[PDB]
Amino acid sequence: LKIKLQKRRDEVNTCLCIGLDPDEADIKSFMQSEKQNGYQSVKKNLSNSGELFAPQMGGQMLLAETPPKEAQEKDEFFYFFNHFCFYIINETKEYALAYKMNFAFYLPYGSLGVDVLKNVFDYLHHLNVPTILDIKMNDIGNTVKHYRKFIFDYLRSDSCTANIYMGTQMLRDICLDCKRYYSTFVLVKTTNADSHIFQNRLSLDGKEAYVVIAEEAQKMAKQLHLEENGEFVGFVVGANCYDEIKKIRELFPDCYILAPGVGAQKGDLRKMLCNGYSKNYEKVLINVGRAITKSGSPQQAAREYHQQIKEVLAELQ
Amino acid sequence: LKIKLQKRRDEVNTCLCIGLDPDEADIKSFMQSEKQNGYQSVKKNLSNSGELFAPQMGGQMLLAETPPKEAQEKDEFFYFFNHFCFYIINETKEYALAYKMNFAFYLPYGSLGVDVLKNVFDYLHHLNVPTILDIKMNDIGNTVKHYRKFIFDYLRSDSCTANIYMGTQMLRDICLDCKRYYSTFVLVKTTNADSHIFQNRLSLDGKEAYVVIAEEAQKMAKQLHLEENGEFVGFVVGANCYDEIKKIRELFPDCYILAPGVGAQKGDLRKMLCNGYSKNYEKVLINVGRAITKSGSPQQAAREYHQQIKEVLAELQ
Ligand SMILES: O=c1cnn([C@@H]2O[C@H](COP(=O)(O)O)[C@@H](O)[C@H]2O)c(=O)[nH]1
Ligand SMILES: O=c1cnn([C@@H]2O[C@H](COP(=O)(O)O)[C@@H](O)[C@H]2O)c(=O)[nH]1
Repeated sequence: LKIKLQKRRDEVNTCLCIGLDPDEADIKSFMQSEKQNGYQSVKKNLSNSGELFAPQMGGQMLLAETPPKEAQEKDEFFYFFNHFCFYIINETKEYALAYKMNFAFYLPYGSLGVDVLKNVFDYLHHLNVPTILDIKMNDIGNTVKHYRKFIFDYLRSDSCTANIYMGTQMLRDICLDCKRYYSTFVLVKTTNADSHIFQNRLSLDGKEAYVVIAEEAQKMAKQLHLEENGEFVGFVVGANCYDEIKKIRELFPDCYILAPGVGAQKGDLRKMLCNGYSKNYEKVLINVGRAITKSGSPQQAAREYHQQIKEVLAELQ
Repeated sequence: LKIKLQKRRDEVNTCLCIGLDPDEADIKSFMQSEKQNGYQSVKKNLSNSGELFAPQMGGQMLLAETPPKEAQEKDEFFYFFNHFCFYIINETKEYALAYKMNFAFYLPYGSLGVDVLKNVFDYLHHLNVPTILDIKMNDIGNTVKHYRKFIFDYLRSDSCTANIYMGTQMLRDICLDCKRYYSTFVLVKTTNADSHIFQNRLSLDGKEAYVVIAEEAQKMAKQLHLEENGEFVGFVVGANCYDEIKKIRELFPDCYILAPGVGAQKGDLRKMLCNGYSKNYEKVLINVGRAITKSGSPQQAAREYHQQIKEVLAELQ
């Protein structure tokens, strides 16, 4: 993955991570405008998926000459969920270092949305774009092995997010199969208003909780020999957490940071990118979800963020 | 749920929570012995599900006169996964205050296992036995709303587990829809060997992290008015965490504790139940998974735990 991200970086010249978190309004509204416009976006998905992608879950109906009928409410919902996702990808992939799919959004409909999630990850695997499953997964080792099978065997994700409140020994079961190695990003500092209550107010020997968490995480990453095997344990540090992103880059010059919170949550892209800067700029993934997926034009949204990042990285070079 | 658990308690006279975490060996081995024995357990599932349960996901094939053929590898796997789960339930439900299903185990096979999970929760809803989804879910409010829809709308779970490293404001989006209220158990102290590294070594003003987490959690539970609305925020406290379970019961006399770690993980049932005792004994859910699901006789395993708990509660009365 370290090589995969470096190669991708040099190809798209950005650290923009597109967040794909489709909610019911997004899907319903996309269906609505596709019905009205004669399925323009669907037709683009069918031609522009190059060699062309064949969805494994309901591939025939998704690739069909005519969409499902409205009487088939479930099928219709599945059809437009998949094509909404495919559309966001095709519109934005030229500007994307990675995509991060938040698991929560693919669950409210039962198995239906997991088949969609499978199709999304498979398509991105087909395109070879770096992938993140945002799951903030955590449990005891034996249970975590089963999360690993879902994330890394079934979805074939490049990485996921993980919550290490339980301890770092958990990393041994998510990041290794002895022979296969996988990357994860651990929650360090989060974007929500009250994140300071445990992440900053708790401490050990003068060091804030988030620092203790980062330090113990890298101690374990080294014990696991991930980096010798092309993989890493990175850090989720909120785009509005300017002090913490600075601190984390200071203490761990070569770490990989995943930074959500720009756009919908009003994080200061320039302030955060300056604070968390690495010349190896795939080491700050700036995640933007709703500011792209809910915009009038996701392509232009993506392009705008691509340009702003380009401009800030020029300032910093 | 407080009333539901009290009523269930008086009916089964225990605080035993059965863990249903089926791994691939469990399913394969159950299929194997059902093929050999002429599908005895399946036949019991079909007669003893009372009025009889009709699975919503693949109900016809599950209720069928003859199982799927071996050529249909996926269908066959789904069939024996569901019937393994149904079998553990029918064998143990007389001894169970609740069942806790760990989400991880229903994921490695994609949508297939989520349909199974749906069938399990629906059957338990049909039987009206209290349910817990063990997911240790955590994210920002907007994302958490979608986890709530899965857990509480789709699965119709009575409760779930939650990880509040991010903060307690998250509880507002998992425990409330303003008008509907739901129960959750937050991770306080976990069973893994290295759980002390953050849960005990981090502190604020003399108080260990796990205590700060419990205190802030109940502050929020009160702000949310859950208990006036029949619901609660409980605590996950490991069965091997004797000191912490004592401390938590001391500080919060009326809290609900979910205590895994007895059986496979060798937690001291008597030591933990004594330390965490409430006369309202649904307030210590003693979870036992593998010690029941991997035993030669889950019915007898369950019965043994039921008796030990009965005996310890007599000591304590
Ligand atoms: O501290 C964090 C950690 N994770 N996320 C996740 O990153 C995404 C942000 O999306 P947005 O750009 O639509 O706000 C969502 O998937 C959210 O769950 C955050 O927003 N903040
Ligand atoms: O501190 C914790 C928290 N959760 N669990 C969960 O409780 C169950 C224990 O199952 P067992 O009885 O098979 O060990 C599993 O679902 C596991 O993920 C623990 O074991 N320990």
